[PDB]
Amino acid sequence: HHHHHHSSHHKEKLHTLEEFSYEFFRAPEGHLWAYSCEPLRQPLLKRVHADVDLWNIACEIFVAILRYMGDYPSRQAWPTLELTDQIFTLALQHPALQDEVYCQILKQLTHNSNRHSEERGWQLLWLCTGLFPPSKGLLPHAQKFIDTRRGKLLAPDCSRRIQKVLRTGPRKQPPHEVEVEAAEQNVSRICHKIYFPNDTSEMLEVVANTRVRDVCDSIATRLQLASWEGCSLFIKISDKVISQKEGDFFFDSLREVSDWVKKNKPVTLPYQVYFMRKLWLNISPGKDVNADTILHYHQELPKYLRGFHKCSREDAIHLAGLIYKAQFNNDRSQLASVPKILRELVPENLTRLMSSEEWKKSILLAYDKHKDKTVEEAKVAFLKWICRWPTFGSAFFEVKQTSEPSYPDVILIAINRHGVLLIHPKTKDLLTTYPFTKISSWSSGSTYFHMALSRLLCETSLGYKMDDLLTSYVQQLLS
Amino acid sequence: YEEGFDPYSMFTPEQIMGKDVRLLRIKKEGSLDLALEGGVDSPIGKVVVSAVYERGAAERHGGIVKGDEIMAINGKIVTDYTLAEADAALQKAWNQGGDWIDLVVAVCPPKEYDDELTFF
Ligand SMILES: [Mg+2]
Repeated sequence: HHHHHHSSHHKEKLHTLEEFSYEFFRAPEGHLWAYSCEPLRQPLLKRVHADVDLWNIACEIFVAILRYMGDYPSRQAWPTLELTDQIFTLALQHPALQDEVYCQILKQLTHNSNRHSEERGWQLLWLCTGLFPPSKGLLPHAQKFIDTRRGKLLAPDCSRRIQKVLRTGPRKQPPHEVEVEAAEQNVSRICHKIYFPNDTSEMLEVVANTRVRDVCDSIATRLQLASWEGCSLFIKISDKVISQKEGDFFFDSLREVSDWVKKNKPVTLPYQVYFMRKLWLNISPGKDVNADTILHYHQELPKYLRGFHKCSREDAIHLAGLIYKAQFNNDRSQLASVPKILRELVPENLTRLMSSEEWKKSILLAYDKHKDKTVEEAKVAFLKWICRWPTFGSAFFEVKQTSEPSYPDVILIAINRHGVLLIHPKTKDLLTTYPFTKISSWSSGSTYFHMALSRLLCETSLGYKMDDLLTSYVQQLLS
Repeated sequence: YEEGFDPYSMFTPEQIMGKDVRLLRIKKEGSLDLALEGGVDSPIGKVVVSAVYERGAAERHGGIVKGDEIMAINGKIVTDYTLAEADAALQKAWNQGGDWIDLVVAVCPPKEYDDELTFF
C-alpha cells in the first residue's frame, strides 16, 4: 500500500519499530527499538547481525549518529560532513547496511525527550530519504513512522523523498556539503547558483534526486533557449573546468569531481557551477538568438582574442568593430586609452600589426557601420562571420607533441565537429586534421594524450578533457 | 639527493639523451603516496609520476613532481618495466629493508606552453 495516502480523520498512536523488532531485530545482549545514548555493541538487524565484519561499521554508524545528534558524551570537535560521510558512505556501497541506517535513525527518533537531539535526528532521516529507500519489509514501518508524525517539520518532505528515490533509484555519493548545510538549518528547499559565459548568474532549485539534465532543462526554460542539446553543467574547481555527466545526480557529480580533483591535484574545495555549450554540432548563428547572445558569443570571443584562428589584419578590423559594438553599444568613448582596451578587441597575435592610433582609427570606422544594430545583432553578426571557420566551436589545448619531428615541439590542438585539428602556433595554419572517421583509438594519462589514426603523442595535463570530448562527439555522431 | 651523482656512470648515453637525470635519496617515514603511470606497454613507453599526494614522503622530500620519469629504484633500471612491474618494484623497495629509497629520476623540463586552457 505504498501507492496510497492514508487517513483516519484523527491522530493515530505514534508508530514505533517495537513490533518490527520482534521479528527482524537481534536479541538484546531501555528498549533496543527506542532512543538511547548508550553506543550499540552489535548491529540492530538479524540480517546484519548474521554477518560478522559488518558489526564494526554498524557500531561506527551509531557513534556517528550519536555525535551528529549531540548524544555522544564529549565535545571533541567534529565537522558535520565527516559524520554524514561515516553514516551513509558504506551503506551506499553495501546495500545490506541501508535498513540498518534507517532502523538506527528511527530508533533515535523513538521516545526521544531531548528536542535538540530529536531535531537533529529528523535532519538525518531527511538526508537518508534523499539517498536510498528502506527495503520492501521495512518500508510500511518507516512510512507509518512518518505518517503518525506528520506534524514534524521535515516529516512530509521525508515521505515525498522516499517516493522520489524509489522512482529514480539510489544516490551513488553520500550527502553533499550543500545538502548537509540545508539539513542543519531544517530547510528542505535548496537553490544553487549557476553561472553563465555572459558574466550573469541564476539561482536554480535543486533536490537530492535532481539530475544534471533536470538543471539544464530548467535553465533552457529560464533562458528561453530553443534547445540545450550539446550544453551541460561544468564545475570550475582548483584551476580546472570539468563537464558534468547529464545522466548523473547533481550532488553525486559535485562530490565525484571534488574527489577526483583531490587525488589528481592534492577541507571542502571552493567551486563554481557553469552552464555552457560543450558540443558545437549544427551551430547555426541566428537560429537560437538567446543561445547565441548568452552562450555562443561569450564562449567564442575569448578563444578568438587568444589568437587561436588564422585571420588577417582586415578580418581583425572588421570583427573588432562588431566586438566593440557588442560590449559598449552606443558608447564611442571607450577607445580613449588604446592600451587599456585593445586586448579586448583584437587577437593577441595581431596587435603588433599596426600602431595604437591606427587600430583606434580602423576600429572606430568599422564600429560606425553598426549604428542601426542592436547589441544582440552585433553578437550574431560576429558568430555568422566566423561560424564556417574549421577552428570555430572548438576546445583548445596547447601541448608538447613528441610523435612528429616535422612539426614544432609545441602545437595547438582543436577538438570540434571535424575531429582533431593540429595547428601551428606561430602561423595558425592547420598542420593536419584527424576526422572522427579515421580515428581508430585514443587514450590518456595525467601527463599525456595518445591518438591512433598515423599516431599522435603529446604531453598535456588535459588528456582527461580531450578523452571526454572525443567520447562525447563520437557518441553524438553515432545515431 | 646526491650532488656527486653522474648518470653516465649508470646509463649508456642513448638511455639518457635529452634527459635531466638526478638521484634522490628519500627517507622512509610514513606512506610514500607517489602514484605512477605509463610503462613499457603504454603509449609513452616509460614510467612517470602521475601524482604526489599531500601526506608526504615524496611531497615532504620536494624533489619529485608529476611528469618526472622514474628511471631506477635502488639501483635497478625500471625504464623497460610495465606499470604493474614499476608499482611492485616501488612498493617492495620501500618496505623491504633500508632506512631510505634511491630514485633516479628524469626531471620534466619547464612547459613552454599554456597547460591550463579551460575554454569549451
Ligand atoms: Mg600600417
